Amino acid sequence: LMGGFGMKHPPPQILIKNTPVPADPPTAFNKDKLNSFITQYSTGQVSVEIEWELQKENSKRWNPEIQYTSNYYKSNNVEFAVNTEGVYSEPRPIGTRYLTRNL
Amino acid sequence: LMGGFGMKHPPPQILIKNTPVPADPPTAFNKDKLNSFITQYSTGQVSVEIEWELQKENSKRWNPEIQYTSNYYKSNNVEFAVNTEGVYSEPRPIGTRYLTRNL
Amino acid sequence: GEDRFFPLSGSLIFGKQGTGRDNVDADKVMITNEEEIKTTNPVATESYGQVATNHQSAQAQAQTGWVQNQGILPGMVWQDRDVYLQGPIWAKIPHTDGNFHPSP
Repeated sequence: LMGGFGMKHPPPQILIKNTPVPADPPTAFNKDKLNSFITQYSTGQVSVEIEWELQKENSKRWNPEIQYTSNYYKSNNVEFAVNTEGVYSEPRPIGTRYLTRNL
Repeated sequence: LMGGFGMKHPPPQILIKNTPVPADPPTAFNKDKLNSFITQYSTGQVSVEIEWELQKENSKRWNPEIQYTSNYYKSNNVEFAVNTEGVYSEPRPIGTRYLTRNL
Repeated sequence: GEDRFFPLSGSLIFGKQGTGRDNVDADKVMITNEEEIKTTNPVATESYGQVATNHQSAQAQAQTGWVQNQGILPGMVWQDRDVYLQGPIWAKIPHTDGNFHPSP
């Protein structure tokens, strides 16, 4: 209902955890579990590539279509570009529907 | 200077004429050329196909390009479409330059 | 044989070692000498030549004006600016419909 492609078996969840490394155990044995651990974190890179299948426009329309454009008028910033403080901001939501087909 | 593709040997001129059919000659021979002809005209169809070579956009730009669009706002007529009297009219001149490249 | 002068903006100027950023005296900059091309090239500070302004006649004297800039003429011959140790090796010819003699 929100949008997208419903699937019985969507792409699976990737769960990640950094394994616990405990601090020094006491010398005398204790039944209880170890609640003292080393403060720790991890870092890396993810690559996600998707292969998409396209359906090309076959339209026999005469007059020109509507398209999505960046309006030319001058502005303090560039849309879909970084700020002066280094902040990336998307100005407006972009739908998928511009080209037309016959009903 | 106006525009387009200069060529030493452009596509040749196609000249067409409908051959003269003279009216009835006089019986006695006359030296002069015949200035009386049958009013006549011809009709047909022309097919002209051109094969064009394209250079595709390789751009690595991030933000969106400017494109050519039909503005969505409502109007009495459709641009680049026929009138109510059957007249075809092009509203505005359309340049070729929208996509950008680095200088 | 006059080296006293140089073109205002038409010469390369290099700095010496440890040269200041701004308002540097003329002795600390290294001014480059282009005189090797005197043979094929016109002097940078002088007019290319002279052209007639008007038609002469019994009444009118022949009058000639100065050519400050001359773009090209078929039959011209020139040479490119010289290469140094401190100067750039190459450049990028901008991608455009046309360019004439794209030497930097």
